[PDB]
Amino acid sequence: LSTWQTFRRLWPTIAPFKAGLIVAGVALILNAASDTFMLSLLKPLLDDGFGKTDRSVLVWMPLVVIGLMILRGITSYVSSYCISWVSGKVVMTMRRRLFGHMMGMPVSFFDKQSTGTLLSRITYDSEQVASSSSGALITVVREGASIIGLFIMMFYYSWQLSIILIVLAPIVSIAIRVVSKRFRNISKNMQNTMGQVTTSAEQMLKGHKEVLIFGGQEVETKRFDKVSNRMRLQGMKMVSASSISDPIIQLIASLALAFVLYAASFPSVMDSLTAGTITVVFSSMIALMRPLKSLTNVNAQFQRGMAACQTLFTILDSEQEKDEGKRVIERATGDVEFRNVTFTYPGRDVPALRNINLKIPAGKTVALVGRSGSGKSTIASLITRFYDIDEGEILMDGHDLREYTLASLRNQVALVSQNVHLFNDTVANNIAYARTEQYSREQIEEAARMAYAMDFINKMDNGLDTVIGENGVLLSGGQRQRIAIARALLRDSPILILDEATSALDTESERAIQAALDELQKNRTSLVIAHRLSTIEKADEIVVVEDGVIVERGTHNDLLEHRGVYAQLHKMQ
Amino acid sequence: LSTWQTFRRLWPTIAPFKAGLIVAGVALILNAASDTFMLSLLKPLLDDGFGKTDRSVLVWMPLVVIGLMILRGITSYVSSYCISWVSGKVVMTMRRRLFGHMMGMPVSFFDKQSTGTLLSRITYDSEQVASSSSGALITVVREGASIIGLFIMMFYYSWQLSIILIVLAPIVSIAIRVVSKRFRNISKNMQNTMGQVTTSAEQMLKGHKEVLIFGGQEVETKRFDKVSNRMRLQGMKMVSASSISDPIIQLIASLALAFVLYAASFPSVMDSLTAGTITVVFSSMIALMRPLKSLTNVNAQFQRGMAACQTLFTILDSEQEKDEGKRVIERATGDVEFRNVTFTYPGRDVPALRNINLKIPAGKTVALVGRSGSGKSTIASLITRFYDIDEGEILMDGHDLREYTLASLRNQVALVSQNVHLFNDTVANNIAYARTEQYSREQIEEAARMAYAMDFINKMDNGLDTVIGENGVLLSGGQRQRIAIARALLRDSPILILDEATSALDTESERAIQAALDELQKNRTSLVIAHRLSTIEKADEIVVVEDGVIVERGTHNDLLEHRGVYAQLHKMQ
Repeated sequence: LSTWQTFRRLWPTIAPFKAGLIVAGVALILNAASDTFMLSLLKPLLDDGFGKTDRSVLVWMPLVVIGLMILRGITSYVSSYCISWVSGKVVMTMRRRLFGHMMGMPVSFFDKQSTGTLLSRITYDSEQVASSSSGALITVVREGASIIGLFIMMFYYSWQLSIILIVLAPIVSIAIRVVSKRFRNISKNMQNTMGQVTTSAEQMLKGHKEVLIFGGQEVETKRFDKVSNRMRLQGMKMVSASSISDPIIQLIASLALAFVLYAASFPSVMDSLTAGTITVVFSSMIALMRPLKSLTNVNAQFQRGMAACQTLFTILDSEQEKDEGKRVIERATGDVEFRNVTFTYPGRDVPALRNINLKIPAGKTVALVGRSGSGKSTIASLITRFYDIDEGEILMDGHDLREYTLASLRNQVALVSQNVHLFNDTVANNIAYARTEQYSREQIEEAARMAYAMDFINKMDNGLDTVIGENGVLLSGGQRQRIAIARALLRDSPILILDEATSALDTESERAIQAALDELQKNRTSLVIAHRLSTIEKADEIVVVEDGVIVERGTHNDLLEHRGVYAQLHKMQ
Repeated sequence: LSTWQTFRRLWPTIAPFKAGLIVAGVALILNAASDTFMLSLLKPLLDDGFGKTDRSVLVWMPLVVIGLMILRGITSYVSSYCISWVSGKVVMTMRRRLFGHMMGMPVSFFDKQSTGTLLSRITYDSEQVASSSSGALITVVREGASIIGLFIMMFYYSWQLSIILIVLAPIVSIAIRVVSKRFRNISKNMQNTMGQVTTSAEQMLKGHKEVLIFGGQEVETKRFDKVSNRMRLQGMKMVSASSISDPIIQLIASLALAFVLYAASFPSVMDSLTAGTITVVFSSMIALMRPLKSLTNVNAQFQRGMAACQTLFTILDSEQEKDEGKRVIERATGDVEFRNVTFTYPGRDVPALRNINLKIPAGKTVALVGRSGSGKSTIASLITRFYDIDEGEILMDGHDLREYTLASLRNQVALVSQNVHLFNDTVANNIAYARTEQYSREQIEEAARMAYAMDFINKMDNGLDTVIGENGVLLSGGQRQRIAIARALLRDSPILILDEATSALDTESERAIQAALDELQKNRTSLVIAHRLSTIEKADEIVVVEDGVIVERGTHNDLLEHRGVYAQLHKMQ
């Protein structure tokens, strides 16, 4: 199939490191030739060694054995290390490409499955692919070289008994196969019948409810007696089938061996045959069995690994973010407006946003009121263009976002929330993340102090250079709120979205973040996903979206006079 | 431990068939002696055979091989068949005892575990126990006899190189173990560190939502670059560790072999050493490895099987139905009375029935109305005594049922419902089930005809002798209603419990079952779990039980005048 073409597809990666593969191949060939020579070592030990007197063969053969193990160990280590080096480099390159492509695919991808299996894809799948390919190569080369060496050793050493074996070993195998298959079929038949009787016993048990109420407990025992007798008979037949199977293979193999001996008995091949020369020949037919099985399984292993590589490449090539816009926006000082916006969340046939009309005035803040799942976060998601709207237009400065570059637009929006991501880095490199080459330490410290986020930083191990993260020094919810506020204030994002916390923190923590938000952070065009009524009451406009449709719009007092859904919810609050 | 005492507890079962075990043991010993002799066959083949000329050794040795393998096949078949016979008989006896005890446990037990796992207990567990014990015996005897034979062969054949081996081999095994363990420890350490770096990558993936909105996608790539480099280095170290463990083991074994050869080199043991006598000695140390591993695994396999036997015996001995009553009731012609009856269904903390009071007049029927889960079937269950009441008294003829024998009491109750159990037997042996020695065929046919259940019986293959069941000729719901009605009418049970169907069948089937029920069946003290308002309207008393309490008592018209819950349900119906 095309599984062997997967090697050609991977070749542009493995080929640059060909030396690390040539060394491994040479080492494996040397290993095979160090094992074949060991097998050939037997004949001098018997014919010219142990026989007659110890004519220095017995004092020199162990030295050869020791040297040959030294060679085998060295070559095995060299081959394994080189194979590991090339596999590690291939895995590293493939992981790099996969990740670089992976952090450019639309958020939707990461919603289809959780991040847990993505780490599996980028960690275990590449290791599996490289391990399977390396195993295929290290098996084919080594076992093929060993088989060739063993066959050469056979033919050189009294080929008369070798040419027989190669014409006799297969046919016996075929015969063996036949017998096994036949008897296997018999077993299958019995299994089917067994199932029936088993079901009968099961029915018996379900009769309990109806055997106690009548005068049972005796006829039931007799019927189970019959069923158990039948079960025992069937088990006996199965065991008899297996135990008449096995000795047939044994006898066929031993008959083959007897025929080999009888053929060697004739006075035509004995002349080139001695006591020691056989011990290398028959031992070859003993050591040859395993390489053949490895060669048979090498194709299955290769196919499995390289078919995993199929999905690993399928993830590698796909569609990415449609950054088909071309205009570049700096310092958005216009109006964010929703006009007949209809959107269906991926995975949800029922639309989540329907003809949503919403204007966010410049310099003013709006509070978006609604229940959980009402669609009051999908609006922000569309603002950041994590999902493209199905119908309508959303515009800032007067132009729809699908005609804007994704880098420029997203640089205009900064979100602060209770669930913010902290990269494993210094606190300063997290305040000015991705823009550390544009802002100085003084600006970072100014932002941190102005966002009321210095007291918890000046008390750290290294202050603003502490390595922070979730796999390191872990910060509290208020602390990460403050750090995100410092980041957003430093970046000076014209577009602001806010997800207010659903729970109140400590008095010191709440006092600070509240001061930051109100006095310092919120001075721009803000869209607040409000949860506290105090925040709602201090907003220039209130919008109450309801499961896809906004019901009422206005100020807090105006909506209270309206006596709508907002008034009822505020009464609840 | 006591796992070896499990054999003593099972001995009263296996011991009666000792001959089937003695034959198996003798056959296994003969198999071991046919393998040891086959190994000892090598020396004449090399020394006195293949060497010099073929002095009739080469034409007689294959005959010995053929005869020995014929003996091996015969003895293997005999041993396996005898072991299978004794195992099958033990399994049959244990299954019989288990089932006979199992049909005596109160319904409760059968509610704790579904009927699926009970069939597993009575089918697969006993086979597992017998298979494990038989494997333990067939391994210990055979492999121990083989080991003894091989050691005798070693000591007889040039003991000088045998006494060495049984000294060097063990110490080499210890040394090998040491090395492996040490390097294994190293691997473990790396794994821990590996985990950390893996989590880092996973963290980075979860940063997707926070990297697109800022000017990332570059520093992220650099961080993954560093992480991937560290991952590759750690994988390299792991492979290096494993690839430095294999060669050392190999080298240690080869050094042991070289020391053996050097020791044999000295002119003190060579005199008894010949070319052919050595192949038999070293081949023994090759064939001896597998029996040792089998002996090591014997105890583990035995413990596993005989610990499964522990739970199989735990089920065998337990509590049964409390048939502590001694008085016998015939033809119950009194009243069924519930007085302050409070009962908690097993597995439910909240009580199922609470101070339930109820009178079932002699010769009259009562319709007990309620919703699903209201406890409208637990009352019938208590009447049948599938469960014992926690407090209160339920009595027929004037005496509580815990003062009555369970056989006599349950002969006074016959339940007809839509879900009735049909045993795999003749239709007549189901009409007069468990009482086929008391009623003739004429009575069975009379009951079947009188219950309007003959038209569907006269049209079967053999009429009233058809083998019916759910694993055979399957009957319809109305047909099984009719067959249960015929059974109850034949038994002439004074007390009736009727569970009316929740759905209407065909017009012919409904007409027959309804006629049977009303005209013929219901002429006794009846407790009806009514579902249709028509059946309720022709009842002498209506009871509405819900949530362990009775809403109202009275007749249909009286309850309608009461304007209670029954009136509302009748309006609903």
